[PDB]
Amino acid sequence: VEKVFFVTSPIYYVNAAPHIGHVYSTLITDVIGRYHRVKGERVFALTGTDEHGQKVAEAAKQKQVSPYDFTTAVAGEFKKCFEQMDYSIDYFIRTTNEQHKAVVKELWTKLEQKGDIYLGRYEGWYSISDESFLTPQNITDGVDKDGNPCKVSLESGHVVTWVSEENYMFRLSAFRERLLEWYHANPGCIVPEFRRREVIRAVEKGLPDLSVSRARATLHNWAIPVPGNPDHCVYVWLDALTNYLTGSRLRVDESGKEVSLVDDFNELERFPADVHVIGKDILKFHAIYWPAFLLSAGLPLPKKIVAHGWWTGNVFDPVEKAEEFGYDALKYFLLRESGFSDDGDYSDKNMIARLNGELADTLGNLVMRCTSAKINVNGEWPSPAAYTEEDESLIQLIKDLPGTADHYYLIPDIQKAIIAVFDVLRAINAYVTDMAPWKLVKTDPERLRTVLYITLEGVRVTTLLLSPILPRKSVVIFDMLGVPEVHRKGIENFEFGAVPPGTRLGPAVEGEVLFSKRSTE
Ligand code: MET
Repeated sequence: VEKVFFVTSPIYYVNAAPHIGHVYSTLITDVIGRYHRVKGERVFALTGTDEHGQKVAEAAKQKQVSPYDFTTAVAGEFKKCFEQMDYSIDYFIRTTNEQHKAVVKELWTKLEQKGDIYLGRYEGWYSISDESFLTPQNITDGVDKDGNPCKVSLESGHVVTWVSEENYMFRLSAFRERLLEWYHANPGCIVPEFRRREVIRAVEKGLPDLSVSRARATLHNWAIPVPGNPDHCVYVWLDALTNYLTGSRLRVDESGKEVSLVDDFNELERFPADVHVIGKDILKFHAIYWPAFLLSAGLPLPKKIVAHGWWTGNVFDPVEKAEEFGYDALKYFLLRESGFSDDGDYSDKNMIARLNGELADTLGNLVMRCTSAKINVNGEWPSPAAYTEEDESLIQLIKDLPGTADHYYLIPDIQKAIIAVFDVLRAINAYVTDMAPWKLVKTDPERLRTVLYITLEGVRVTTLLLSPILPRKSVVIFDMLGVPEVHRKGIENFEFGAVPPGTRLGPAVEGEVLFSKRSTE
């Protein structure tokens, strides 16, 4: 079925400034969105901030300022940071938005009408910092900031406290079998596979019911009132998850401002999300709670949840590192170095090794070679002569690359897509070295035509596929290659030979380098 490809990041708590973790999750969301745009699809990419709850309200109290002002100031910080990181996100959502609250109330009301909400009690541990309910098995002994003995979450290491409250309870226990059916019937719905196995293990053990409201005093009245009961507030996480449904129902003007909430999500053709990007820290909320809420309400479920390895004396500032090494380079590094296990070396030394090694030497040198006046004497795509077997071995690698990369982008596993494209770039370099086109200018012009054509076309296709990762630099490369705009996107242009011979290269500049090398100081 044809619809808008809907890709989301988590909405981030605004208790503190944005940092690398927030940027990384939103980068992944951005890359996925961008790849689907390049394929010619309609996309709606969504990020935002999670502004209610006890965590945020008590952070605003520490700063001695009103939650309203505090949340707006920090959300400002997020917005500015994401603008400066040069994403292409379609909307930024805030849970303090009035339309969002309307949607939270309608959803809540559906759960109640369905019979899946009753008045009960929660008596147990709670992590305010994770806004998470924990069983006694998930807490251990530790210290607080006053050095006194306390209890801490096994999940996150954060301080836990005992909560004994009359709360509205959601009948999560009744969604065990349907969730198990869903995981089993859609074995790609949670990525990577080992996190899918975790979720199934947990749900197999049994599910308790879930507190979805809290007494208003505990939350400092900084939350959404429960419809029909002003003494209770809606659980920050039920509120937070609904943002995906709210975003799917907002009409957004050119300015990026919400101008309307539609009654029915089908009108905008976004819901349910094709991909929810998250950190491992918030797996349970997205793979257990959220689909249970959707199942109760009669709403379609998401298609994929991808959980990366990060957690949503030493600092690594995203913008500070981008000014020094480059936005596109920094974004490449983050996506190249980081798998799903997240055992990443994020040092300056490794960043410089990849910039010099892969971007400068593998990609950059290749672009300069096939565009330089010394090799491409006529500043144009030449017409190839007959191909040798060695020529065709390379052409086949280039031909197969789009189908392979496409699969990786769709898992989604951006690291694997990047490695595959550089696998092909490495081969093109090896081919170029093998053919020494610098010599051929004299020896054999006809042969030089063939080699050059295959190289340009290899650089174009690899670059098209790397354009979601390197949005600005891909444009520079296409400019240099003289690739018309029509050919810079669309699945028609993954095909080998889409740019006809005779196409003229873009103009040159004296100092032009794509990625300049940096010393190993
Ligand atoms: C519905 S996503 C909510 C995520 C939460 N605000 C966090 O920062 O982990």
